[PDB]
Parts: sequence; C-alpha cells; structure tokens
Amino acid sequence: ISILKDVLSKEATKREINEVSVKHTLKLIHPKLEYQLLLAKKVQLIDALKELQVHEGNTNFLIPEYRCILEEADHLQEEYKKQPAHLERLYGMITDLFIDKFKFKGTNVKTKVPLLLEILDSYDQNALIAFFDAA
Amino acid sequence: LQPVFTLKLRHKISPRMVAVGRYDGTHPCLAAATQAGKVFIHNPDVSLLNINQTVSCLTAGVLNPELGYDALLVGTQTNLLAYDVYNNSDLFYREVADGAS
Amino acid sequence: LEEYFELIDHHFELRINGEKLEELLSERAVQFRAIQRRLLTRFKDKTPA
Repeated sequence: ISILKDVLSKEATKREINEVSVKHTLKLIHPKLEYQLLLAKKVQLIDALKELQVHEGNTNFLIPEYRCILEEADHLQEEYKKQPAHLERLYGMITDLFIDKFKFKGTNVKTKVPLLLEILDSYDQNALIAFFDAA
Repeated sequence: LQPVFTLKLRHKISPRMVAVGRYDGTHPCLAAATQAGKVFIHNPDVSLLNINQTVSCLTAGVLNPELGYDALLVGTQTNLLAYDVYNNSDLFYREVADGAS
Repeated sequence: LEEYFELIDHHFELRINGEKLEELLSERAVQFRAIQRRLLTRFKDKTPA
C-alpha cells in the first residue's frame, strides 16, 4: 500500500492500518530468514567435515548431528550459491517494511536503519518485533 | 561414440591434478589428487597416499630411462616429490620454496 | 522381597545409565582425537590455509 500510494500520487501529479499486520508479515518472513541462516551455518562446516570424512571411513565417530549434513552436503552447497541474493532481498524487504510502517504515522526513521541491520545480523525474532514496536 | 568403460570413484578429484602412469612398469594406473591433501591411485581398488599437504600439481612419466616404470610426481606450494609407487621409495623430495603451480 | 527389589532396580538403572554415558564419552573422545589430528596436520604443514 505504501508503494501504491507513492506511485498513484506520482501519476496524479503527472496528470488505515491494522496494528497486527506487521506481526503477521514478520511471522511470514521468519521461516525464510531462519532457513537462510541455517543454510549458512551448515555450509560453513560442510567442507571441514568433508576433510574428516576422507579418513577412517566414518564408522563410529562422527556425531549424528553433522552426519545429517554429510549426506545433503551437495544440496546445501548448491543452495548456498543462491543464498546471498535471497538474504539481501529479505534484508531490503524488512527495512522497507520498517521504514514504511513508520512513515504512515508521519515519521521519518531513515536513520535507525543500521541498528536494524545489526539486529538482523543477530536476528533475535522477539528482539526484532520489540525493535519494530518500540522504535 | 560409446564409453568403452565407466566407473565411479568415491573421491573428489582436484581439477588439474590427474595423471595416468604405468606404476607397476607394465600396468597403467590413475593418480589423482583429493581433498585433505591425499593422492589416490586406481590400479585397473583405490589406494591412498598421505601427502598430508595441499597438492597443487601432479603428473607421471619416465624420469630415469634405465627402468621402465612411471614416476608419480606430486607438487606442493613449497615441496616437490617424485615417488616410485611400485617399490615405495622417494626418487627425490626437493623443497622448492618458490612453489609448484 | 518386594521393597527390596526396587532398590536393586534403582541400582541397576544407575548402572545402565553409566554404561550409556561411557559409551557416549567414547564417541566424543574419538571425535576430539580426529579433529585434533586434522589440526596437527594443518600445523605441521608449511603453507597457510
């Protein structure tokens, strides 16, 4: 609706909020960011575990946790190639959502972006929604 | 054409590090680098050689024409090793300090 | 013979739990040794990585 407002006002010059909607959009976004972060965390250790795989045939020692990654290493690695674009797109969408939902009330919060970037580097979803509602 | 033979080797081969050499003198085999700095040898079973160091070159040829065996060479960014796989014995293990690219 | 068996069963449950904990510690120690050998190999090597 923010984009629609801006573009329709532009066309004109040429020629309400549900206080829970932000919560719904953030709950929609959360699985995607969780999946991207888990992608990164697993592909960080894929190659280190592969160095251990080549010895002693993996009969008794590897933890089951990383054993779940030793099989799907290929799919993890081929999705990590596309991950950064999705992560950047998600960060941009979140910052636009934040800026616009503060813009409707009549404010200009183009300055609090770096704190939001740091929060997303941390990504405490509850701290994220707290930063959304508070400032 | 049609592939006259096929096989699947469970080890990731480093791209530019592959050689074919008759390491038994008359029995050609495949030498190829792998992850963790190990060089594998396919005889026609796979046999590992612990270079224990990130390989950067690999070839195989006749280094002393007095005998009819291929010598497996293995280069590393600080070392160079000739290897008689048949009678496992270093032909020469030189330290370059300039690298093996 | 019945309030006496429950103490025996408690003792044996603790014994079984101990054996499980020890066979898990074995795997953890093997993992630690393998990663330590990998790191030692990276140490002995000249080239950075």
